[PDB]
Amino acid sequence: HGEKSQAAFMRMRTIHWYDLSWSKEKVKINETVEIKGKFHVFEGWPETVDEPDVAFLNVGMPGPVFIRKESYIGGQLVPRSVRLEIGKTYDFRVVLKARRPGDWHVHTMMNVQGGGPIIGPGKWITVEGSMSEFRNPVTTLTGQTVDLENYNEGNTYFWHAFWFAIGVAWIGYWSRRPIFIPRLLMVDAGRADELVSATDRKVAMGFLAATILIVVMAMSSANSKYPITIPLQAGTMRGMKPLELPAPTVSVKVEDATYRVPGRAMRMKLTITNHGNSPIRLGEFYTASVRFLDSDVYKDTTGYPEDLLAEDGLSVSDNSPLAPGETRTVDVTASDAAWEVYRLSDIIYDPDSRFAGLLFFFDATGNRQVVQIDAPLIPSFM
Amino acid sequence: HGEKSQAAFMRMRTIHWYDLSWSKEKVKINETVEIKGKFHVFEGWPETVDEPDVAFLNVGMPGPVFIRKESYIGGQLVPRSVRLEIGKTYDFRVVLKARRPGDWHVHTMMNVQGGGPIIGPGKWITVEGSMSEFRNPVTTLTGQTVDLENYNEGNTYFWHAFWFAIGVAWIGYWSRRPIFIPRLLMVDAGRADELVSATDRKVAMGFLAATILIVVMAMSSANSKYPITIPLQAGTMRGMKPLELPAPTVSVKVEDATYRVPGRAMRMKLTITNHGNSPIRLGEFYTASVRFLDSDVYKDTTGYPEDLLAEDGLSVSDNSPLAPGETRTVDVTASDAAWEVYRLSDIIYDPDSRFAGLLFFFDATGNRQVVQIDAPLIPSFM
Amino acid sequence: WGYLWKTRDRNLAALTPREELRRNFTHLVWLVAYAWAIYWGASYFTEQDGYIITGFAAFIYAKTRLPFFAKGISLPYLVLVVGVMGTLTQTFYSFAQGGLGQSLCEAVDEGL
Amino acid sequence: WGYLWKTRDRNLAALTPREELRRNFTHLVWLVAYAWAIYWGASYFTEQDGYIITGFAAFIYAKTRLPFFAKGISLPYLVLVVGVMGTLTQTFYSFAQGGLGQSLCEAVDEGL
Amino acid sequence: AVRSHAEAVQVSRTIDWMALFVVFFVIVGSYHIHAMLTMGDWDFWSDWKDRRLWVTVTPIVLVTFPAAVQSYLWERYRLPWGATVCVLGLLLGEWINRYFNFWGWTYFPINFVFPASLVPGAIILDTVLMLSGSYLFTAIVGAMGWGLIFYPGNWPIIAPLHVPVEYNGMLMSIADIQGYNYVRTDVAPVSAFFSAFMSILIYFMWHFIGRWFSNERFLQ
Ligand SMILES: [Cu+]
Ligand SMILES: [Cu+]
Ligand SMILES: [Cu+]
Ligand SMILES: [Cu+]
Ligand SMILES: [Cu+]
Ligand SMILES: [Cu+]
Ligand SMILES: [Cu+]
Ligand SMILES: [Cu+]
Ligand SMILES: [Cu+]
Ligand SMILES: [Cu+]
Repeated sequence: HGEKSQAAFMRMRTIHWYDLSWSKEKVKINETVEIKGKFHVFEGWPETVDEPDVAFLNVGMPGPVFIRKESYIGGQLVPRSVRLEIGKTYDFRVVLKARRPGDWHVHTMMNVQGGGPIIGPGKWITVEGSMSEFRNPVTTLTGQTVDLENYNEGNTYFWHAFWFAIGVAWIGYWSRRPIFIPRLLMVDAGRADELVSATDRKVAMGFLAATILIVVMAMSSANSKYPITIPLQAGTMRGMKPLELPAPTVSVKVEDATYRVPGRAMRMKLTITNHGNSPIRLGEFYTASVRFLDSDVYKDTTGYPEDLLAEDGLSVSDNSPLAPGETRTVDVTASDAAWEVYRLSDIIYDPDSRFAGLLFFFDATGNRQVVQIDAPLIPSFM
Repeated sequence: HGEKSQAAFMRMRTIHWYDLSWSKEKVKINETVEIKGKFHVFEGWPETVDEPDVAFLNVGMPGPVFIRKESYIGGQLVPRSVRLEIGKTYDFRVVLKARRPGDWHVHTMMNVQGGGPIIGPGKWITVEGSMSEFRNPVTTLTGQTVDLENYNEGNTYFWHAFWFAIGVAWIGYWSRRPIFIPRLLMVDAGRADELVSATDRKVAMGFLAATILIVVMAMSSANSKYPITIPLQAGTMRGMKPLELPAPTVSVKVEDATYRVPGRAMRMKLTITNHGNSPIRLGEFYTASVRFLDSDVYKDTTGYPEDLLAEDGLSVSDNSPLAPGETRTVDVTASDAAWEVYRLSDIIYDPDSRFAGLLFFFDATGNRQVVQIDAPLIPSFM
Repeated sequence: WGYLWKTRDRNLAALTPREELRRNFTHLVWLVAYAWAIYWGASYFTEQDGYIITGFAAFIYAKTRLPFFAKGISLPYLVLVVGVMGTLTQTFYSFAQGGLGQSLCEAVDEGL
Repeated sequence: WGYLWKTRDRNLAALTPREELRRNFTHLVWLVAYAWAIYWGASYFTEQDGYIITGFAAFIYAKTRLPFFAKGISLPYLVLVVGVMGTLTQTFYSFAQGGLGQSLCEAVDEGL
Repeated sequence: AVRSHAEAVQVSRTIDWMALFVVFFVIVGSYHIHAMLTMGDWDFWSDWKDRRLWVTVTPIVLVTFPAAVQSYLWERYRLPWGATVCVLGLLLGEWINRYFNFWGWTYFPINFVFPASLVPGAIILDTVLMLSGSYLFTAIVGAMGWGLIFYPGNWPIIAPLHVPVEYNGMLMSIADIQGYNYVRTDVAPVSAFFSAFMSILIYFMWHFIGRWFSNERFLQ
């Protein structure tokens, strides 16, 4: 939720989430679900989004219905912000632990500092159980196992209720006398200096004494009960390891890409050149969380979200195998209701009518090439 | 001086100064000392220090007790700011000329524009002589040899004493009459316009005439005595030549690094893999100006500062030679008083408890690999 | 605002002090309702994201039904409704017109 | 500040002009010392990095020992001590109370 | 306006319960908007309650409405609780928001989304203004004690969340694991002294701002 109101050219041209997995789609309380995958940072990053020099790998969910146990970019734990490089592919893994029962729409997202959230595809995951059984144990370096669901809760309640009671006693010492307008009349008509007794000054210096005294004795007792404390640990971790990929043996050039206004399909003319050693076929076009597949070439077996999966949404006009060294110009239609549901047709309202995406080519064996395409997208009305 | 109050994680994770030399440790007046070495700019540069796009290679000293004759990054003279790249190793040389007698603690440092000074290791250098014998000759392009210790000094003294005398004469023309309160009484009680004579207006227009006239004739005389002048020469020099190094044939992975609170040692678990063609041994760990050495592998012969040199501070649990292709997981202790003296134990107060450093591996011949390690540093209390 | 505005008291120059105190209490109930709507509109629902009617009706009721406010537009009581301490000082001085301020100034020696 | 504050002159309404001029000169010596401490505390030792006592004691001495300053708290002479031209104008007008200003206004025809 | 004489104190006491409603619930909702708009989030999360930015910007920004309600009520009614009623209203209005919107609907735990403690600094401001009846002694001493007691007064709550944990190879505190798990979308005394020095200036400006809002003027 939240992705359909973002700009369609911003969704097409920031992050490409592919190879995504979900270890479970139905889970119990205190049980973990893992989300692995790869994300590519697009080379033509938009100027209206700030560059991902301070990015945070986040999870989209309606509040903590799962807790994030772990996050890894590469194979390295990332509890802080990271610096990602434009053009690089990274490998991520997020381990979540189920907290609230229901049916939740979980996204993988990236929070960029001057660009907000970049939301990936979301899966409905069902949590069964009751929230009372949720435990969040952690073990401190001082040798103590606490439960983070209720740790430091009675202490917080005590120290806020105490100071609220002291403030209410300070107001209520002065609100047992006539509050408004014997005193308004007493100040301007002379006697403003008999509205305050000497007993009132005794009580005020008692409050000022045993407020500072209570604060310093409470700080001393907190320092004695918790001798070992560290600061809050923050800082952007640069030095993320990009996924090192072989160069693709397929080169694709987009001649022109159009789309009907209104409609549910976009069109492309592609010049495809196989510089490999095996015949390729085009099996998938991924543009902005939506996967258009050719059924004769590729079938999805990772349980992708069905609202974002066009399992026969790719129509290639000549999808015979492409021999090595052979070049072919071909017409490719990407057609699904998710074009209109996820508001990719709302690129007509964007000040930059260009698209980006990934094409997936498959050999006769099953070896996959990932080609990154990018072109102007021209609307069609007449 | 000044380095022990900086943050320990900032000292570990900005610049690594190694291969440092000092040509002399005891010098006379008008004699030069050379400081050569290499510095590596760390890849995980902290976000609270600005990136070294405007850096200046400076010398730390208590005022000009030496004068900087020359500075070279690479082999190129750098009298201005430079642009350094993150991840690169550079070769520097600083030539100093001794000016004041005493015993001085000389550091090599880097002034980064939004991050202040990054101080390297400092050596005590003794200057013997008297400051009266110091000469600083330079030859101008107008064909004139001047001494910069006293050049333009009497001219500066003249032109400040002249204008101070003119200002004192302007105040003292008006301070020979009753200054305060015949005039305060004369202004409000009427006659404010007889406090100024016509002779006073004559003297004021004389001052206004022969102030502008003196200024323009002095500017004309300065332009006639110095016909050739240039602006001040400033500008950041990008295009520094990094030291091109071979890739290391040793790969080190830090499993976990801990340190006792309190204590004088840090610990490491390292998985070391020799991809070379000769057996290696670990001989040195450099972390933040402190060198922990293994006596059986490496001895220092460059005269490193003894407060920063742990000559037997590296304890490797298995420091037999590591055959090519062999992998070994090993426990490495870096223990010295300089951990506590130079306040590297004050990483417990830092909001980023991670360390960086360099390991040095030596073949049976003496060939040295420089591996750069970086890990989280976890305190130990119990 | 139509039912409040056109129903202004015409002979406001000669009002009973008791009926003026009744109208002062009604205007203070209006101001209490405006305070409750200021609390509900701001302190809860801006932080769920984390009284124009009631205030202009109270301004109309003070301008029409009440003396001490018919001296023209009140500046703090305009800032309060188009933007309260100056409003309450003026409201208290409005209360201190009939007897309560030459009667309450004789209860200060018997009832503080 | 204890030895200065509690030693205020009680009958300040009837003071001799000569003893008031003696106290005016003592207050001006206090202000000279405050100026010297302002110079030393600021113009030297902030630039080595490159008078609260004296000023509040002078404010106490002017408030207690001196007429023309017992009219209440002086605003420029408060800004001077908790932060001097208005201070010196007030100090000069304090000097111009006894005779010096109806006597000095007759020396303007013999001694300028 | 009243017939009897003991009725006159019966009437005004009733006004005492309706004006205390008109003060409070207007200086709750306007102090809460100011505190949310000027800070940002900045108080919603326990891993944002650090020693540098939180300790600086929280007592500087929040001395504004006490400084202007105190100058009204002490000058006008000799009522010395102008700061206490402001901090109690802000604390009540945001404790309701944490318990009924953060924990109540979003189910963030209340040990993660608790608010800061503000009552000792306001009692310092109030007792300093009442004992020394001047606003300049308040603006120096009480307004530096407002900003110097914020972190010592919040440390009995903040201190158990700063206990170090080795979490998956990294060093975190308990507040860092709280901010990491629960998914959303000598520095301390120097920061305390800078906040105490700037609170003097903010009190000095907002004293005169609340003086201008204390006016009782009429127009055309
Ligand atoms: Cu991409
Ligand atoms: Cu191929
Ligand atoms: Cu192939
Ligand atoms: Cu695929
Ligand atoms: Cu390095
Ligand atoms: Cu090797
Ligand atoms: Cu080797
Ligand atoms: Cu070495
Ligand atoms: Cu708030
Ligand atoms: Cu809030």
